[PDB]
This record gives sequence, C-alpha cells and structure tokens, in this order.
Amino acid sequence: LSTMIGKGTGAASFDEFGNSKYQNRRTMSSSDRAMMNAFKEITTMADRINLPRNIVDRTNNLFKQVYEQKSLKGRANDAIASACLYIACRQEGVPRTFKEICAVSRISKKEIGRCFKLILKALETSVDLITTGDFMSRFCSNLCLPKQVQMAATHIARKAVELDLVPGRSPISVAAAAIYMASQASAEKRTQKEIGDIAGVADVTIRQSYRLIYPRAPDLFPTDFKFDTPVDKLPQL
Amino acid sequence: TNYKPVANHQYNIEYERKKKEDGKRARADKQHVLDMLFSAFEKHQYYNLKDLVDITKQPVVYLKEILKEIGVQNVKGIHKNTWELKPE
Amino acid sequence: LDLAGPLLAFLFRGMFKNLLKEVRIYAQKFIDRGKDFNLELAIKTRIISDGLKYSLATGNWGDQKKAHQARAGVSQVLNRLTFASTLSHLRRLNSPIG
Amino acid sequence: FGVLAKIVNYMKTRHQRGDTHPLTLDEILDETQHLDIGLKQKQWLMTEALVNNPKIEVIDGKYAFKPKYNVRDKKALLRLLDQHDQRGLGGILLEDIEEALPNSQKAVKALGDQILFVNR
Amino acid sequence: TPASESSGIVPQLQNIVSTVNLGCKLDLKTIALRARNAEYNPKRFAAVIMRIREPRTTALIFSSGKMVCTGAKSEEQSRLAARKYARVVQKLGFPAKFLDFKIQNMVGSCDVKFPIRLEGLVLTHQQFSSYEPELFPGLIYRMIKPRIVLLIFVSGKVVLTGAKVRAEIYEAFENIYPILKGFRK
Amino acid sequence: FIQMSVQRIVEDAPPIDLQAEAQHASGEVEEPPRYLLKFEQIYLSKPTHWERDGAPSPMMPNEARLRNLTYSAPLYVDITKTVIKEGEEQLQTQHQKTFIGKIPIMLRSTYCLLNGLTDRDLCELNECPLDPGGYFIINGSEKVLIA
Amino acid sequence: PVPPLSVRPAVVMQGSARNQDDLTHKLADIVKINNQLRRNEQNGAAAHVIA
Amino acid sequence: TVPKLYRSVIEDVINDVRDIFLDDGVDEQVLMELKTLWENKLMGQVEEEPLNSEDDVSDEEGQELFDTENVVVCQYDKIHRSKNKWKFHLKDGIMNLNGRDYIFSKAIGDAEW
Amino acid sequence: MAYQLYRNTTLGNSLQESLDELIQSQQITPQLALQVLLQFDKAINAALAQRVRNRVNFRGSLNTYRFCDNVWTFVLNDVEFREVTELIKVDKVKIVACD
Repeated sequence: LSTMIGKGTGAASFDEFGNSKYQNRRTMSSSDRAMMNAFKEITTMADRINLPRNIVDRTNNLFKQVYEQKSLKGRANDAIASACLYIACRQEGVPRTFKEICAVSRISKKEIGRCFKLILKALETSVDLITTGDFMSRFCSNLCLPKQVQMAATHIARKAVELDLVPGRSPISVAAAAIYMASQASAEKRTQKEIGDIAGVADVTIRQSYRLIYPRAPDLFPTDFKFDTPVDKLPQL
Repeated sequence: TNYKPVANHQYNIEYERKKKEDGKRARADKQHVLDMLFSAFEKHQYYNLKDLVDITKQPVVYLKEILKEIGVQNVKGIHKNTWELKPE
Repeated sequence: LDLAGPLLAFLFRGMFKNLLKEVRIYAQKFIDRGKDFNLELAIKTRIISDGLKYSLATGNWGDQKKAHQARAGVSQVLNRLTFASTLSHLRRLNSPIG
Repeated sequence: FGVLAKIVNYMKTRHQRGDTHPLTLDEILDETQHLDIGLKQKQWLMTEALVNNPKIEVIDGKYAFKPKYNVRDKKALLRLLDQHDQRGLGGILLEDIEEALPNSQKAVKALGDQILFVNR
Repeated sequence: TPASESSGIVPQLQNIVSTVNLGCKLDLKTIALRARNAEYNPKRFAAVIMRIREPRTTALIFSSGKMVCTGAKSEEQSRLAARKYARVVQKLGFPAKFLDFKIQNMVGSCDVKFPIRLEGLVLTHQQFSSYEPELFPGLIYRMIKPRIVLLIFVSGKVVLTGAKVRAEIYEAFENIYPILKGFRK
Repeated sequence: FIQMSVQRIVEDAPPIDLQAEAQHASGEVEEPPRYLLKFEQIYLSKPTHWERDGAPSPMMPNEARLRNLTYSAPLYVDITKTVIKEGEEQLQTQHQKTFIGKIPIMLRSTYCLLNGLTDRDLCELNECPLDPGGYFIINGSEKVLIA
Repeated sequence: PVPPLSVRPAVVMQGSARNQDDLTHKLADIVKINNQLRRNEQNGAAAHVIA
Repeated sequence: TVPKLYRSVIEDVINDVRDIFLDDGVDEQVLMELKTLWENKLMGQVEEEPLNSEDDVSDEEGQELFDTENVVVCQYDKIHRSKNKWKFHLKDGIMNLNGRDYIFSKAIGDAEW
Repeated sequence: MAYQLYRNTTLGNSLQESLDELIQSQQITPQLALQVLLQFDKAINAALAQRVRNRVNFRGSLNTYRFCDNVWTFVLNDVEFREVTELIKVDKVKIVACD
C-alpha cells in the first residue's frame, strides 16, 4: 500500500499537555498481517537448519498458494508453514525427516505430517519418493566420518535395498544401520546411541536393522574398501 | 543443533496434563451452577467473565446463556466488562 | 580512534540486547498459555546473523528505522588497484566532519 | 444475600406462571423450602431486603411481583401520545412482554391501531 | 468372473459401523446409573458406553437419543445388536425405537501371500497412492471407483475401508488385484 | 574484540526472570511459577559453511569470494534454566550449548583459517602469502572498516 | 489536484510495475484516510476521533 | 497383625473423638459404652420397535442381592482395557473375604469379560 | 479431601450401629455422630496411608462393571487373590473404587 511516519524534528510536535509527540503511526495490513508472520516463522525455522534462500523462497511460495486457496484455513499457520518447509525440502531433492522439522518447529511431528498429506491433496499435486541416498551425506558428515566411510555406507545402503533385505523398513533406519556397520568397520567407531541421537531413530530400531543385515555383511561392502577389522571379527549387538 | 523428537518433551507433558481428567466440563445440573453464581454474588457485586468461567469450570457459551437468563452486564472503558445478578 | 573493535563492540551489543528482548517476548507469551517451554525454539538467530552482516555490507551504522544517519562510511569495499592501494586503504583513518 | 436472589427468581417465575397476587414472606419461604433458612435471615429479609428494593409492590399488607410497583397497565399510554408537544416513550419490547402478557394477542388488534415495530 | 477366481480368495469382513436413532430425548445419567455392563464418563466424554457379550460388540448412546453400534462381523449381527441394545433401553422405561438403522462403514481384509513392489505402485499411481515410511509403515491407496480406501503392506496383507455394502469391497478388490499381481516380486 | 568484548557483553548483568500470573481471581495453594535465564561462556567455531544438503564443512576465503558467500563463523553460548519457584523445588537446573548466530571473521586474524599456515599451505589453499588480510569478506566483497 | 502520471511516472526500475512512485504512496494514504474519514462520518463518530 | 491395625484404629478414633465428646459436654462413660458396644459388635411396532423378540439379553436381574460377594473397598491408580482384557492398578484397600479381614497398600490385576 | 466410601464398610457400619444405639439412648447428638464418622474417616485414611504395607496381585473373570462420578464399581466372578505368600480363591466379589 503506502507510507509511514515517525519522530518529530524535536520542535513543536504536540502531546500539548500529555506525552504524545504529534501522532502515532497506524497499522495497514491486519487482514494479511498473519501471512507476513507466517513468512517470519518460515525464515526463522529455515535458518535453524541453515537452508539456502532458494529453498526458503519455494517454501514461502507454496504457502502463499495454500493460503489463498483457504482450503486449510482451520489449522494453525505454524502447522501449515511446517508442512511447506517439509514439502519444499523434499521437492528440492534434499529431504529432511519429520523428526528434523519438528525439532525446529513448535508443531508436533504428528500434526506436520497430517497437514503434509492434506496439502498434497490441497494443491492437487504429488512428490518424489525418498531414497536412502538423500540422507547418507548429512549423517556421515556430522559424525566426522571420512569420505571413504560415507562412500561404503552409500554402497552398502544402496546394495541392501536392491537386494530387498529389508522388506518393510523406513529408509532412515536402514541408512542408520548401514552407517553403523560402516563405522564399526572403520577406525572412527561411533556408538549406536550417537547415531540414534542424530537420526531420531530408537537405538533398538538400529539394533534390529543391524541384526537383519549382519547375516549378509560380507557381500555388501564395495571392493575398493580396505578393512580395519575382519568381518569374522565384527562384533554383534 | 539438537535431536529431533516426535514433539517437545514438555509438549508431551502439556499433552499429558490436558490428558488428565480436566478437559470437558460439567454443564449438567443448572441449579448447582445457579448456586455458584449466587455464591459469587455472596462475595462481590460484579466479576470478569474470565473469572466467572474459572470459578465455575463451565463453557463460555453456556455461562453466557445463563447470565442472559438471570442477570445483566456492565462494561467500562475499553470493552472491560463485568456482570451482575441484578442487585436491588 | 575507533578501529574494528570499538566499532564492532557497539554494533554487536545493540544486537545481543535486541535478541535478549526477543527471548523475553517469546517466553512471556508461552508462559501466559502454559507449560511447554523450549529455550532453543525462542532464539531468533537472524538478529545477530543478519544484523552484523547487513551493517558491514551497506555501511549504514547502528540499527535501522530511527538513528542511522550518524555514520555512513565506516565500511568500504577494499580498493584492490595496486598492492599499495590495498595496503594504504587498510591503514586509512577518517575524521567525522561537516 | 443469595437467598434474596432465589426469592426474586421464584417471584419472577410466579408472574411467568401467570400470577401477581401478593403473598407473605412465610408463604414464599414455605413453597421455596427456605422456611428454615434461619430466623436471623428471615428477619433481615423482612426488615431490610424487602425494604431496600424500591420496585417491590406493597399491597394488602404483603409483597407482590416485582419490577414495577406502579404503571403495570399492560397497554400503551395513548393519551400522552395524543399530545404532540409531550407525546412519548417508545421503549423495549422486553419490558412490555415482561409486564403482563405476550405481545402477539394484543398486537393483532394493535397492528391496525397504534403499534409500529422497529428492529433496533 | 474369471478375473475374480485368482484371488478367488475373496476378502473377509472384520468390522462394521452402523448407527440407529431412538427418536427420543434420554437421561444418560439415569440410564448409565441403572444399566449393568455400562460405562459413563461425563467429565471426559459426553455419552454413555455399552457392551454386550454375544456377537462381541459395543454401542455408544447419546443424549439426543441417537446411538451408534459397532463390532458386528455381519449386518445380521448389526441388526441383532441394535435390537438387543434398543431392547434393554426399552427395559429402562424409555420409548426406544429401531428407527433409522443404517450401515455407515465396513472393513475388509485378505492375504494375497506374495512380496509386493511398492516404489513402482506409487510411481504408477502417484495421483492415487501415497507411501510414507516416516509416517506409517503401509501404503495408502485412495480408490475412486467405489470411492474406497486401501492399506497395502509389504507382507501381502491388505485392508480395505470406506464401504457401506459388500459389493464395493469385491469390486475394489477385483479392480486392484491385477495391478498387485503385476508388481509381484 | 573476540577475546574480550563479545564475552564481556553476554557476561553482562541482565539475567532475565519471568513470572506468569496465577491465582487469577481465586487460587490459594502456592506456585505462581518463576523462571530465570542465565548465560555463561561463549564459543566460536572456525568459519563453516552448510550446503543445501545440510552438511557443514570448512570454508576457505578463496571459495567464499568465488561463490559469493559471507566469511563468518558460528557462535555458541551456554544458557541456564533455573527454577526456585515459591517452595516446591529449587535445584532442577540445566546447561545448554546453543547456536545463537554467525559473526563475520576478519581475514587472517587468529580466528581465520589462514592464521597458522606457512607460505606453502597458503600457496596451496590459493591465497596470496603477501596479502595483508585484516578485512572482512561479505557476500563475496572485501569490506574493510575505517578507523 | 492529483498529479497525472507524467508528474509521477512509475519509477519502474526493473520490477513488473513495482515503481508506483512515492508521491503515489503519499496519495494512497490520503485517499485511504479520507475514504475512511468519509465512511467514519457517514456512521456515528466520537467528536475527538474525527478531530 | 491386622486385628492390631483395627486396635490401632480403635485407639486413634476413640482418642480423637474424646475431645469432641468433651466439647459437647457428653460424659466419657458414653464414649466407653460406645467402645464396648463397638468391640462386641466387632466380634408402529412391527418395524419401529419389535424388540421383545430379543428380550432377556440379560442373564440375571442382579448379583448384589445374593450377598455372595465378599466385599472390597479401595482406591484406584489405573484402569485399563484391551478388548476382553482389563487391567487394574488399585491402591489403599480394605478387604473382607468370607468373613476374614484383609488389607493392601497396592493391588494390581488383570481380568476377562 | 478424603472419601466417605469407607463409611460403607462393615466396620464403618458396626461403628454407625454403635452410634445409633447412643442416639437411641440420646446420650449424644446425631450431629456429633456425624462428626465421629468424619474423624473415623480421616483416621482410617491416615491409618491406611501410614500403617498398611502389604500388596496383592490378582486374576479373574469380569462379570459386570459400572463407572459414574469418578467411581468405578465392579462385580467379578471366579476371582483369584494371590499374595507373595498367600492364596485366596473366591466365587464372586464386589469391588468399589474411587480416586
């Protein structure tokens, strides 16, 4: 719309008797002032996990579409905003887990997820299916694992899903157990608890998934890898 | 930059509290609720509706429905309102 | 002479207090509702992050809206013309004036 | 105090049932089962509470219903209204329905006599 | 039909949801107080909960006089349960009616007994399928034939819901079965 | 400025406390809850960059200029939460180490990556050994402060 | 008098019209508050708020 | 053991109402008489509602009239159910089984209907 | 506030019967009897909290149940009370529970 005013020159600017120099400013866009507040939350959240502005811009854009449709007006903006961040991140080929978006949002994992399915129907659109490769990077990097371990981990993950060794499992858990296997075969051994703490998965979820992949451990590693410990000497949990 | 649960730990505490008895209210028995209004009128001539729902533990739409039936209202300044059981 | 340190100390101080008020506003609105406090959720990291960053870029000193006209050339793009301009420009010093 | 508001609610219910006949305080306390509310409360009700209310109708040595002690004529003052230099008082329909009888029965005749309705 | 003799297995009904209106205002408190094998929590909910042993079922009766009866594995048992409930309510001295008895939802399940390829199924039907391991371990298919919702699992197990008559289950299942067979590992 | 002043400022004297309102008209039995926040030692990590993937890695000033990044480092602080309500509890205290923002690093100061390296590493990193440093890199621009 | 566009020539500067000059911004308040003052006065108004 | 507890209770109740009896001006002999008594006592239709074709779903009018139920009085901590499977978390309880006297500070149970 | 329910007990009833005799003999007032019941209620509640320490685990068949005004009321049949050092089987039991 328009302009604003403030200050006073420090000269006349009456409050005459009371203390109100000339006149206070006025609000102008209250009807949509909660769209701008949605954008403020989207940017804040986004910076907590340090996305580039390009993701944030698509997230901002997805919201404006959902808002104008008014089809989801009944739910909290912070729920709808959190879903936009989740959709946008997945469409841009760098998926984040619901556990991750919940951590930065004030909305619970359940409500972000429910909103997410509803928005997909709302925008009459669909999204790509996540794969294990999409998280392998972030996890191995945060645990200060050498590039070589990450490469093996990717291979192990990839090969395992190709072999259908894990019929009904989240890609995150499979990734987490693969990383654990790789790391326990590496010099930089990390505990189950640390990985579980990063991936969000329970350490028992890792324990099962590791138990299920362990019987075929020899066949899954890439030929280039050089063991620190023999596989006949890789511990069980 | 912190682990990601399913929700805030405390949020779950908040859920648990909400999930303990209190939630729905006891709209039944108008007379006891009538007595409670009379009891309010035993302490002071007027109260804030926010206080009236707190002291009665009843839904606002209903407490209004009753206050329309047996009483009146009186506001002051900037929509600051108090209700009274028609003192005479 | 206000060098990098006395100049930065000023800018960051105002921003950290601005961030301290933001955590207070957030914690106060929650506590009105009740029971679910999260400390990490309250901090608007952008206050420091963008605030130092914007000022170092534009040259505009102090926080925006009100006072800013006080100082304008506290920052410059480093003159890489010869080796001496760089060296000379890094060691230049300015008096504020009419 | 709260027992006086229970008495005023019973007296308001007596007019809503169809009656404005005067009763003693005893007949009220008996029908509301407040006869044993305590002799101190009955005395304070008789000699201060039914005295501090200026709207109570005192008739036949007794107290009657309730918001008007006068001008309960249950019909509009047409005679004052004839005088264009003093005519007046439109009021709220709720006072007139409160006064005696439902509007509709009187109104059928009145829609062709004197009444105008405004949705204010 | 030939196309319905492979799965010739034909899905089994597990749950039915029906409603019926007694057509009269009721005192839930008194009802709840008098009735045996019944529960009423007014401070946490607004209706009384009732259970019979027989066709193992449960019914929920509202103050409006409307009630909902669930748990039957057949429409006959739903008609049987509704009548049994309406009887004990009659026995409460209240003018119970069997009026407006109707099936609201039906659930079916079956086992095709083979490993299923899910990435393809979601690929081939992205306008219908949705599979999110991060939310729920099982693909959700929203059919619009007999507008039905299906839950498809890796085990081969299948659940179907959103139906009010059995024909819709067979039709939804006859329709989806060829696709599932074609994605057989 | 880092070794002293940014510490001095959070180690100020404004520990904030907050007491929500209670016994709102009625009440009686204690507890208008009370919360206090305190700040401790401040930490500064060498200047890092996060890809859209989410994975952080070290930045180097030459990269920061070509891709137009800002050469800054992330800042953390110890925060405390402290409840000595009206009586029921007092010791329940918890320490946190939280990211609060990113401060620009002056080039070739002890907090730069360049500060320890010899002539060989700097030639290796693609930075000229003869470059005086001492100036910020902001969105790919060299920004020097003026005394 | 409202200056014609040639006095306030849509500063443009890239954008897709986002160059709705600043004198236009001043005019948009004037019509807004005047539209609001006429409508305020059409109904009931406290003597000081109209003042 | 528990008759002792009732004895404990005898001591506590009698002592705590002594002063109250005193406040009423009643004599301690009445209180002693109370105790002695107490100790001695201690030891359309075709479619709208053709429901009568379903009569008796019930198996019995009642059970509490038989007095075949040893009585239990207790507080609950948790009540749970899973279909036919019920779970009970009870606490601070007084039991009387076949005339015998029992107590518990906490009781946990499971039951099928 | 402690619960009146233990006033329903045989013991509690034995007390009330003792009190009614004293009332029949008019040596005390009904109001005083009510006051003795309140003290006995507090005393027996205090006694349960402070003295009683034993625990019992049980299994059985549920016959019928009730829930109203935060009070659970059951009647179980073929019940089996098991204590860490005892065993009690019973054909039927009535259980009233409030908290």
